[PDB]
Amino acid sequence: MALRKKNSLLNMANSYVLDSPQPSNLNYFWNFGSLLALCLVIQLATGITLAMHYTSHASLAFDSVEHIMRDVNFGWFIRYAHANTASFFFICIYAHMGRNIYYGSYKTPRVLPWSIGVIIFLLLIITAFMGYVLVFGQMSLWGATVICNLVSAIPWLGEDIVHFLWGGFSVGNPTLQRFFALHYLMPFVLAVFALLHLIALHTAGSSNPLGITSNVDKLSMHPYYSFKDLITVFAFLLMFTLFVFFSPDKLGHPDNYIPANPMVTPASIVPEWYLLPFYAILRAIPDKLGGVIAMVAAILILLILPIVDRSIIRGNAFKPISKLLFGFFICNFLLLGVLGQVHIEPPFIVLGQICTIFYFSYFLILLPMVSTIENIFFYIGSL
Amino acid sequence: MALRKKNSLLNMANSYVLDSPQPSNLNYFWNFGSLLALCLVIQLATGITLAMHYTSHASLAFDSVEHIMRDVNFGWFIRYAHANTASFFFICIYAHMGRNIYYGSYKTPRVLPWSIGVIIFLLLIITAFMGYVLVFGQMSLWGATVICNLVSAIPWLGEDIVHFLWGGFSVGNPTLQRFFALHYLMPFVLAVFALLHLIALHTAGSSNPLGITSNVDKLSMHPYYSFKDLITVFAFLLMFTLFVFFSPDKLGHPDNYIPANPMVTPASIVPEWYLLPFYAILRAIPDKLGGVIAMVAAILILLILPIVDRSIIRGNAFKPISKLLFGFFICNFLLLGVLGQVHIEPPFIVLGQICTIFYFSYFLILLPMVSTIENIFFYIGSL
Amino acid sequence: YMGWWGHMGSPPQKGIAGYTISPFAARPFAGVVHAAIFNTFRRTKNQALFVILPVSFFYYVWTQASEKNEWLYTKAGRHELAKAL
Amino acid sequence: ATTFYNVFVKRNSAFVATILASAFVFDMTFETAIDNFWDRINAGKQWKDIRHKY
Amino acid sequence: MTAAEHGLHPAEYPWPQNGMLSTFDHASLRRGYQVYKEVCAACHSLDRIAWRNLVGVTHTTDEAKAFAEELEYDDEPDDEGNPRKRPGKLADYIPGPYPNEQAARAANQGALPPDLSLIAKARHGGADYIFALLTGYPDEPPAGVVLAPGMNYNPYFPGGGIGMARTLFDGVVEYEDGTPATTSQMAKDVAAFLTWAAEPEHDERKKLGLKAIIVISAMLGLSVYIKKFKWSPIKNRKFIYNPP
Amino acid sequence: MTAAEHGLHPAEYPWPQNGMLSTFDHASLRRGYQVYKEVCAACHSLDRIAWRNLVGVTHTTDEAKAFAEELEYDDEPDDEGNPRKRPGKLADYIPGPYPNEQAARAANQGALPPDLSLIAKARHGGADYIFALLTGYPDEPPAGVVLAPGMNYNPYFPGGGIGMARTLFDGVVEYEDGTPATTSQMAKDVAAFLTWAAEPEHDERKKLGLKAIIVISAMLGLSVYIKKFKWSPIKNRKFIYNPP
Ligand code: HEC
Ligand code: HEC
Ligand code: HEM
Ligand code: HEM
Ligand code: HEM
Ligand code: HEM
Ligand SMILES: CCCCCC[C@H]1C(=O)O[C@H](C)[C@H](NC(=O)c2cccc(NC=O)c2O)C(=O)O[C@@H](C)[C@@H]1OC(=O)CC(C)C
Ligand SMILES: O=C1C(O)=C([C@H]2CC[C@@H](c3ccc(Cl)cc3)CC2)C(=O)c2ccccc21
Repeated sequence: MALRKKNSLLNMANSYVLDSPQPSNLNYFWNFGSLLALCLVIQLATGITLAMHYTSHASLAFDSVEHIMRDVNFGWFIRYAHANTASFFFICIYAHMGRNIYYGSYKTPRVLPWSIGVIIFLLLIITAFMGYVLVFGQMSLWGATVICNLVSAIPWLGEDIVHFLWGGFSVGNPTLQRFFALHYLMPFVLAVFALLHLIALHTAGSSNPLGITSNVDKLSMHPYYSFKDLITVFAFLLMFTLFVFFSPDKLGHPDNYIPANPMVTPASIVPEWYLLPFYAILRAIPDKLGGVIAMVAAILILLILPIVDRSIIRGNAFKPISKLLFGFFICNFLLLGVLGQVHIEPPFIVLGQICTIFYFSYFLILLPMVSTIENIFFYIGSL
Repeated sequence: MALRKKNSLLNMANSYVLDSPQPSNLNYFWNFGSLLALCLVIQLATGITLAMHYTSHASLAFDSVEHIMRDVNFGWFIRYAHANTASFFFICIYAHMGRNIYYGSYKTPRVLPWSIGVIIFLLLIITAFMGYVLVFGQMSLWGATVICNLVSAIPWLGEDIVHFLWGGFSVGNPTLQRFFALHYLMPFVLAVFALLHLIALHTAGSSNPLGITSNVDKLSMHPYYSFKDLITVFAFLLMFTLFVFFSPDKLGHPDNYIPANPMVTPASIVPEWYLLPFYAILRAIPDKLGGVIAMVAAILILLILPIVDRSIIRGNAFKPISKLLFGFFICNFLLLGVLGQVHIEPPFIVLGQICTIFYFSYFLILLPMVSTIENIFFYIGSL
Repeated sequence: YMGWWGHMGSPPQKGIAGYTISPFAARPFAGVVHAAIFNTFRRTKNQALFVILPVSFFYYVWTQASEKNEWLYTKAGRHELAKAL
Repeated sequence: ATTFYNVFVKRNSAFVATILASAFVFDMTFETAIDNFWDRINAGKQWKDIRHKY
Repeated sequence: MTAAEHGLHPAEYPWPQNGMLSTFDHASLRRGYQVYKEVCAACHSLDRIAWRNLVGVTHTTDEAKAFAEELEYDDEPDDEGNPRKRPGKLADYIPGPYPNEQAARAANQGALPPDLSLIAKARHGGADYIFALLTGYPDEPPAGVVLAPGMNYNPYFPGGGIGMARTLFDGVVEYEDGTPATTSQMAKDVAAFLTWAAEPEHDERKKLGLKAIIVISAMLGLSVYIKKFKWSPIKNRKFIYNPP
Repeated sequence: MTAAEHGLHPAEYPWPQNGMLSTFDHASLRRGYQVYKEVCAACHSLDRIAWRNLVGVTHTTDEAKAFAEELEYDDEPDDEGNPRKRPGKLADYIPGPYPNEQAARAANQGALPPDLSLIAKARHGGADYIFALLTGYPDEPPAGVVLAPGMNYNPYFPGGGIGMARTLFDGVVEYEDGTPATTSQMAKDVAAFLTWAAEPEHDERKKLGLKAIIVISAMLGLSVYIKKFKWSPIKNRKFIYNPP
């Protein structure tokens, strides 16, 4: 028996990256999983490297980031790589969640990797945010204020929790140092959860774009998907290179190159491109608690897809009506993204509310209804 | 079938902490594994907490540790708990490696967990050391100088490596910030390796104090060893409490409460109690490269126990001669520890050399010889 | 639900003969021109409406909203803005 | 052509040695080639081009 | 918002550094430093730039040492522990006009002139915004604009009313290379210089990106050949089914 | 090493705080502060102690506010950005006698008087070392000792020659509680005060440790009962073997 199978440690690696039996027909949207793995590796490498140069003290943090840009050899690269990969991480993770929603990867028997995934998505948001704050530019400080005040929504104890998370009466040095600690930590927690959702997936194996069983026709993970994943690694690095080397600040907010001034917040508050959809959700709802609940619920509601999709068929390849509904849902999520960065003015206030209702009605109304009707259309239509 | 067995994630936990079949006769020396796990958990909790308060910049590091002691609520506890648990971690890890050497846990089929363990031991040394440096007291700065110069032993490139590790011409701010990054990181790497050596062990199962197979008589990890491990948890916490609350500085060096002054090295240089054995080894050897090699070899030589123990019998319970040899080896390792902290003076210079030779001769001469002779004595003696 | 090599959990297969040739024996880019043009056109045409319909609708909606917003903050749009607030 | 396969490709030791020696040559020549190219497209712009005045 | 509140968006000027393979024009950088030194440095600091940063960009080692050596910086105290000054060295930072924010505001009718080391990255538009702003003071404010006291009308600045007056006028600087110092020329030079200040790695970054684009393109092409090659057995697989 | 080179090891004095359940004597801390303030503060800083740290340890809020308010500390610059001083507040740190190391050395014939905030933790012996040192200057150096210039013989200090002269003499302080201010009394008080300075959490720490020792003892006792209880089926297991 082959060493790779005999030896307990190798056997675990083997089962994940070499002999792992995968469906033979996964398309390029199955490549985001490995890109997110690559982003996670880049982020750890550049992140730990920035941590060797960055100073968490509020009096020095912004300056240490300038020192990284200016004085550290290749510091510019490491910094921009870290910042840009955080954007690519979100492109890839929305792509990956997109793929999963379109192909019904959330349905049995994969509800567990899906649900662990939803937590990875929340942790990524908190990691990337905590990392945003470490620059301690204007947006950084204000972002900190808002995120740490989302717990004020929680009644009674809320206000005290806020002060406890700031370690002060305002965002200041204490907050910045604890964000550094946690921003360093959170990615390792995220890598644990990323691993766990794979372990949960390993019981069912990957879904495939047809949504049928692949038990009839499996391919070893290597060499087929190893070499397939290189294509996207290099395509990703091409896009990475164009941002990192040619336009490192395209995805950034100018205001973060202003040091944090707790006395003013910029007139143009617009968070990271990837938080924009939920930020528009938060703006839409005119209640404090309401706004917060809705924003969190916009992520947590993904947890109910396993229930509300009533289809007897896995995924959307074969469901014209569901594909159209999914197209409108995705475009609405992009519209929310767009509305996140306009000014809070007519007519976009009402529009943002309509998009927020449409976002939630996909999970609560439309998906359950459409999936029910298409079940019936398949049965009647094929008699 | 029970959920704990059905569900893939629970099944992995189950296999480690609940259904794991253990020999029924493990004695209290099998408890160090879980104490090291508890130390590792304490260190992560207190460590991440100190990281929320500590500032890695050399101009602020020592002062941030004083701020932790003085201003942070319970900062004194968190700091002393972190510092003292680092000492307890080494008591437990020497105890654990002691147990393994005495009961022949390094022999087949457990050479892999043993060898991974030897790497955990090296990582612990590097972790705890990098952690020592972060205080940036007098011993911290000198410690940093010494360890980064162990690479100066490596010829040619060696000296350039030293500069690269320091990020400067001397230990200074750059060094301290990079030690902070790596000291935060190293424990997570160490928890991976700790996990891996358990996964490697899970093929053979725990050894037992008789060194016979336990396949005949197994006991579930819980409740039996869970409750057995609580006794040592509470005994450990009693010892922890006596140090942390009553004598928090007994295990420390006063000189680390002097801020780092690169112009002067304390006349009384003596490292952490746990590095003392290898420090005495380094002092013993007069050559630069010799001294370094010997010191590293004192750890790496444990890797050859699987080869040089020629016994047909696993462990020392039944080998009077081996037990005596092991007693002298352990006492010699403690003598090296003691000689690590006397002044470099007659007659301890010669004594330290003799102890160093005895340390190595255990692995290279005595163990192979004694183990051979006892094989013969068992066979002849029982005929 | 999925096993491993040897016991993958396929319903028993019988009567399928599968043939392939060596990667070295095959032209990896055989018929690439045909595929790149005709096959991609086929696949694009078949999926086009699923992209075009929501993109065109939400681009229309955005366009209308952005044009109204622009107009409200002109001098001509003073009165309509005063009503909106 | 068989000969070239037999020498540089058949043994993996030889193939990897050839790839790393080619990477060495490529790395050195690519650096030099881009340096010259970069200087030609940004001619008269860079410090090396105005340095002579001082 | 109204156009006023946003500021007019600056024109996109064809800077030498726009373009994937284009460096800064270093001659322009040098000229722009001279504008900073002789106009802007009166009010604006450039705190993140050290003398050494000009070396081999705009100035030789010797010219930059000469600039540093003209200034006095805080030394370590003498042997009696009395404070001392020393002449500047290349590692010293270019010193600001004002000791603190309050002194800056006092000299500027309450307004604080920002540090310019990062201003090209800190404003939408970057170089174009700086050039548009410096050159964009109309002789007369558009009829109907009421400026707050000590504000000057500049359409590019959000709100329209900027605390910085027009400062570039034809021949306020005498360039050492004989270039006609027109308002536009000085604004272009100083805008370029400030953009360099914000992103000094720019030149290296784009060159390494060029090398990366080439290598990564080739690797992407090859990776696709290799993927297709390895996958061809699966793509080319054919089945014959005989129902049993 | 020679005894000389090590220093004589200090006697173990029975401090009030020695003993697992013993706090500092706060009356002694207060007296010791008065010794620090009137003798040691001439040369030694206590930089890590703020006025607020004395509050509810040695002094009331009001007394410590009075001590802070007597001093001037650097304020934020005024509105013209000119430097200002303010009266001290409780969050301010007790200020040092010297502006820097060099000024400290200048006043002390080259020797640097260390900061005393940590000195009780920074020397083997702690309180005992401070008490032994302050009281341990013999009238005459042991015959044969050659002191370096500006050194004083003190056996407790390693090397024997300390740059600090004897400073406590009967009645250099007049205690406000009427305690006779003998050399030994002042040394004990100031040693206690400095030990508090080094570890101000001492009192809380030992109290929580007492609670922890009690809880952890009980849990250890119970955990052993529970372990024995759960293991009793295995310990009590009996076998009957009938060879087949
Ligand atoms: C004597 C005063 C003074 C001079 C000379 C001066 N500035 Fe300013 N500048 C200011 C003040 C005050 C502001 C702040 C205006 C405000 O925020 O209202 C400012 C603002 C700016 C801003 C940013 C405006 C913004 O978007 O916040 C830039 C860019 C700028 N100056 C560049 C320059 C350049 C380039 C020069 C000369 C080449 C220059 N300044 C000369 C006083 C001056
Ligand atoms: C006018 C000077 C002066 C006065 C008054 C003074 N000291 Fe010192 N002290 C020094 C100098 C100088 C040293 C450094 C001696 C050396 O390192 O050679 C020193 C050293 C010490 C040391 C540590 C010696 C060591 O181990 O490094 C302690 C503790 C100390 N002083 C405490 C006190 C206390 C307590 C008082 C008064 C209650 C006091 N000093 C009064 C000048 C003074
Ligand atoms: C750090 C982030 C993540 C990484 C590195 C990661 C990685 C992967 C990988 C490698 C796979 C298997 C290959 C693939 O299908 O692409 C996978 C599958 C999956 N991931 Fe993720 N993932 C991450 C985040 C998420 C998130 C946020 C979700 C869900 C919200 C998710 C849900 C899933 C699901 C459901 C599958 C099974 C899909 C299937 O193969 O049909 N993952 N992931
Ligand atoms: C998922 C993994 C990670 C994500 C998504 C992430 C995201 C980010 C983001 C968005 C920033 C703001 C960057 C900027 O605009 O400058 C940042 C900064 C930072 N990150 Fe991370 N990060 C990750 C992992 C890590 C890790 C593992 C470390 C290890 C310490 C780290 C260290 C830092 C540091 C030191 C900064 C501040 C310096 C800077 O802004 O560049 N990051 N991170
Ligand atoms: C972070 C440090 C470590 C932790 C948390 C850890 C934990 C454990 C645990 C829980 C076990 C199983 C129960 C036990 O026998 O005590 C174990 C077994 C073992 N450990 Fe460790 N260990 C660590 C370090 C080491 C080191 C440094 C070595 C070897 C040099 C080592 C070698 C072994 C071996 C050989 C076994 C199998 C012994 C047997 O049960 O017979 N471990 N360890
Ligand atoms: C095996 C795990 C660890 C060991 C053995 C270890 C050991 C140590 C040691 C010996 C020190 C010197 C303590 C002192 O004398 O003050 C220290 C300091 C420190 N450790 Fe750790 N540590 C561990 C894990 C961690 C982790 C996970 C963090 C997370 C950041 C951390 C953060 C710190 C910090 C911030 C300091 C400096 C502040 C201080 O000295 O207390 N440690 N560590
Ligand atoms: C929770 C899911 C992840 C699985 C790992 C969790 C831990 C785990 O496996 O626990 C077990 C309880 C294990 N003890 C034993 O095997 C054991 C076996 C025989 C006898 C005794 N005692 C005798 O009287 C034992 O104590 C233990 O202490 O090992 C820790 C180190 C593990 O943590 C890790 O590796 C991760 C990290 C925290 C180090
Ligand atoms: O007002 C906001 C705001 O609302 C967010 C938002 C958007 C995304 C939110 C979020 C989305 C999803 C989850 Cl699961 C949790 C939080 C977090 C807060 C920001 O990031 C921000 C940054 C800088 C200045 C202001 C702001």
